[PDB]
Amino acid sequence: AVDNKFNKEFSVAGREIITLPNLNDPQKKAFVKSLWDDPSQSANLLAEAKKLNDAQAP
Amino acid sequence: KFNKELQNAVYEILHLPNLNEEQRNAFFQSLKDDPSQSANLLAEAKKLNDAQA
Repeated sequence: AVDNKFNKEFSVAGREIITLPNLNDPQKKAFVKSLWDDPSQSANLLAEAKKLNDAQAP
Repeated sequence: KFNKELQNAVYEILHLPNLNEEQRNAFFQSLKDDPSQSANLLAEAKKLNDAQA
């Protein structure tokens, strides 16, 4: 049983999403829930959140 | 039955500024092992966060 340390990858990715200033509250919460459910996709999900954050810049 | 309490505790613990990543990892690992302690672990994380201001 390989343990990918996916929970620690969740905390690193979740911290990065919380610091994205242009996402709104439900957007951030949606990414966090997706990270928690499938932490194997932590890097893909952070990449999507950064794309969305950059697209919503003032 | 704790999907709201878990998601809330997870989201608030991520925001706590005074925690280190290892402490933050420990709470996440306990939440994944027993989500029924979401309120207790969140209260513990905030208390720990207040003591490390």
